[PDB]
Amino acid sequence: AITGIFFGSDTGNTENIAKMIQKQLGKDVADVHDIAKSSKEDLEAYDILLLGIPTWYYGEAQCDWDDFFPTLEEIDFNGKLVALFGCGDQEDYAEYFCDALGTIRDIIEPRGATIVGHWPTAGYHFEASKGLADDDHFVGLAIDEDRQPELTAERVEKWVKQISEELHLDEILNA
Amino acid sequence: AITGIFFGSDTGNTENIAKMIQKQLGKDVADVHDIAKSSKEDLEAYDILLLGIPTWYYGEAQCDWDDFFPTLEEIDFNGKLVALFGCGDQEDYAEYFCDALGTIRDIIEPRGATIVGHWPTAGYHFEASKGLADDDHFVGLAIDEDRQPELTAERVEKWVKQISEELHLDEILNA
Ligand SMILES: Cc1cc2nc3c(=O)[nH]c(=O)nc-3n(C[C@H](O)[C@H](O)[C@H](O)COP(=O)(O)O)c2cc1C
Ligand SMILES: Cc1cc2nc3c(=O)[nH]c(=O)nc-3n(C[C@H](O)[C@H](O)[C@H](O)COP(=O)(O)O)c2cc1C
Ligand SMILES: [Ca+2]
Ligand SMILES: [Ca+2]
Ligand SMILES: [Ca+2]
Ligand SMILES: [Ca+2]
Ligand SMILES: [Cl-]
Ligand SMILES: [Cl-]
Ligand code: NA
Ligand code: NA
Ligand code: NA
Ligand code: NA
Repeated sequence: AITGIFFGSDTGNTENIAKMIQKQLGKDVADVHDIAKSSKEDLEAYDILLLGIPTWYYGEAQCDWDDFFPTLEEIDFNGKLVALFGCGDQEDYAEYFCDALGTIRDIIEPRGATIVGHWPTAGYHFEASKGLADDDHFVGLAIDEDRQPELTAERVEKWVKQISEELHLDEILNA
Repeated sequence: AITGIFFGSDTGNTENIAKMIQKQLGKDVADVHDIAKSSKEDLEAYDILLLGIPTWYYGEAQCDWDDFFPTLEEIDFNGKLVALFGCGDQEDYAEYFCDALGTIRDIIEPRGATIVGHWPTAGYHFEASKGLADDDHFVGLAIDEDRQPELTAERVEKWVKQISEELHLDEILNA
């Protein structure tokens, strides 16, 4: 498949988003992988990567992703298209809201990743986040199953539609 | 007092150890501070520091210490003597046992700290630790209240006695 979805998850929320995204892109278009069982080679096997990472323990990367970080740093993302997604709690962790999105961005961006999927901070109620691209945009899709679960369906659909356009899955696959 | 004990604690175990140490050394020899309520100056004020830090979320520094790290990195430890102590769970986190001891050591040692208080790994059963000083010594006192609470009383007493000798408290005060 042209797209490789790699995720990390402790309670299943980001695991579910990864599967919602694949279901929307079609399993023929996207492969789903748990970073916990993944290799450096798995990521290098795709030129379009969708990385899902929730934030835990006050601004930390999900443990499995944290374990993989030294390996991710060895990869060259120059020539690769990457979109980011992850979950967080904007009420209990208002000052660490989806920080991991910025942490992983800090790894793949300097290494060449062409990132697509920036998402507006509008509609969210948080105080601080390391996962911002600019003043009013997260660097990727921020999902909150604890405080705004009612908005997940709508959020995933538009973001997937959005990144398909930015990735041009229309042309790459058939045009 | 000449000795400043700075601890960070989530469930109070490291706080407990900090108080045992102060009590054994005597309040007139050591002060106790919670890192979450301390400033850069609070630490700089001492030439003998005992830093207590438990390891959480798979090898991560206790959240308050983690928040303080940037500040800790801008402290000159040249001329200061330091001892490290902390808690961990060697069974549920055998691959990350007391990793935070190594993490804080990695910050202070390059910044000139003279570390005392290395502790033998004998009697502990874990798979990996970033808190090692060498093959068979942790860089500081490792306490396990979850799996080896029956060893805590003696471990602390012996370690306090050890660093007292290493620090030369018998002389430093009036000899
Ligand atoms: C102990 C704990 C700490 C958390 N820390 C953070 C945090 O620092 N920042 C954040 O945005 N959300 C935080 N969260 C919320 C989680 O990221 C959220 O529940 C998410 O949906 C988990 O995704 P997962 O199932 O993929 O692991 C934390 C959750 C718990 C229970
Ligand atoms: C969810 C969780 C994660 C933990 N992660 C680690 C770890 O990575 N390494 C370790 O040695 N101990 C780990 N522990 C054990 C704690 O460090 C230990 O219980 C310690 O006594 C807590 O000290 P505190 O009370 O000062 O915060 C963890 C405990 C829990 C509940
Ligand atoms: Ca943190
Ligand atoms: Ca609501
Ligand atoms: Ca970790
Ligand atoms: Ca006890
Ligand atoms: Cl992190
Ligand atoms: Cl850390
Ligand atoms: Na694999
Ligand atoms: Na491929
Ligand atoms: Na951190
Ligand atoms: Na880490």
